[PDB]
Amino acid sequence: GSSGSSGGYMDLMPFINKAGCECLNESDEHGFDNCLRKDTTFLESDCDEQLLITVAFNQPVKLYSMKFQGPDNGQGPKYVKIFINLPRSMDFEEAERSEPTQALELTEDDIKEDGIVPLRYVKFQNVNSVTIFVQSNQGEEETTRISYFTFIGTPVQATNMNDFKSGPSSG
Repeated sequence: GSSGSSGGYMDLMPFINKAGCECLNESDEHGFDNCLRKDTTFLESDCDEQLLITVAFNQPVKLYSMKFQGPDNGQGPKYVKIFINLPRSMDFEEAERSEPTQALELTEDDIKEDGIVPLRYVKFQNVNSVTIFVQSNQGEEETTRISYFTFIGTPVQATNMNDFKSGPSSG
C-alpha cells in the first residue's frame, strides 16, 4: 500500500516477548507488565527504587530510544542502568558489579507525558535481550511507579509492512 521515507520509529511493543519477560521485586498487587501499556494499572515498588525489568526480544532489533515514565503523582525513574546481550538476565549484584551499556539520568522532560530517552543505537545495533535496573528517581522518591515502558527503534531487518496512522498535532 504505497510507500514513503520519513522519521517514524516503533515502540517494538508487539516485538517484545511478554512470555519470556522477567521482573525483579515485582509487587504482588501490581504487575511489572501493566506498566507496559498506556491503558493499564501502574507498577508500585513494595521496597524502593531497586526494581529490575527484563525484556526478551524474539528478533534482534535496534534500540534508538526508550520511553520511560511514571504516573501523574510525581514518582518517576531517573538514573536507570540499561543492559543488553545478557547471558539470561540481570540481578541486583550483577547490575552493580557490571556496568550498563548506556545508563542515563532521565529528567522531568524525559518522564513527562511525551518524555523520550535518546539512547545510542551504535551499541544496540543488534540486541535480543535488554534489561533495565532502577536505581534512583526524579526527586529521590522512596519508590518508582512505572506506568509506560517501551523501546523506540526498528528491526535490524524486516519485511515491507505498514502501520502507525493518525495522531495528535499542535501549532
